Order: sequence, then structure tokens, then C-alpha cells
Amino acid sequence: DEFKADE
Amino acid sequence: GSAQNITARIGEPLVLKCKGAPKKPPQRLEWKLNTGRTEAWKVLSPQGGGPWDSVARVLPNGSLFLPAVGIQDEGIFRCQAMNRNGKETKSNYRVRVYQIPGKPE
Repeated sequence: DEFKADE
Repeated sequence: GSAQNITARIGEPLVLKCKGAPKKPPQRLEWKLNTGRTEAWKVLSPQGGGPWDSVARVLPNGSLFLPAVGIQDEGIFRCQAMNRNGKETKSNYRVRVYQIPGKPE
């Protein structure tokens, strides 16, 4: 959803 | 690091590093960042040679420095490098500005 990062 | 959360405010300076590259830039590297809603994604390079007031500049050591990250600059920073050993270094850093979206068009 939001690049590698994902919370 | 690995998916590091960094908070910032509209018009506030921010700097990010690319895990993998030493003090000085060894070989060629490719950086990518996703911001905006979907049509704002851009590719970062080791040589921006462009206006900082509009976006940002790239450090000689292979870093990224921004004079003032705007609400539109919000997104995620992703860097990718390759060492002489053959292994590549990945770097993902999420950035969040003051005001956030809710009902874009």
C-alpha cells in the first residue's frame, strides 16, 4: 500500500 | 532501520540516509519514493541538480536533504543499493507531514 513500509 | 517512522511538519527540513552506501558513493545506486496520492511517485538519484525549494537535493555521500517537506511531499522513502560483494542493501523509511489527506480528488 505504502511502499515497503506498512503499518 | 528497516521501515523507520519519521514525523515532520509542512515546511520543515528533513534528511534521510540510504543504508548500504558508505561515507562516499561507491557504485551506481537507484532510489525510489512514493508520495501524493498515486501520480506523485518519483525516482531519486545521486545527483538531483535541481531546485530545492520545489523538492529536495541529494547529498554527495548518497543521502537526501530537504529544505522544507510540504504536505504534498508526504509519502514513503525507499532506497536500493548494490555492493561489490553481490548483495544489495534495502532501505525503507516512512515519512508523515503535519496535515494529512482524507478526501482527495
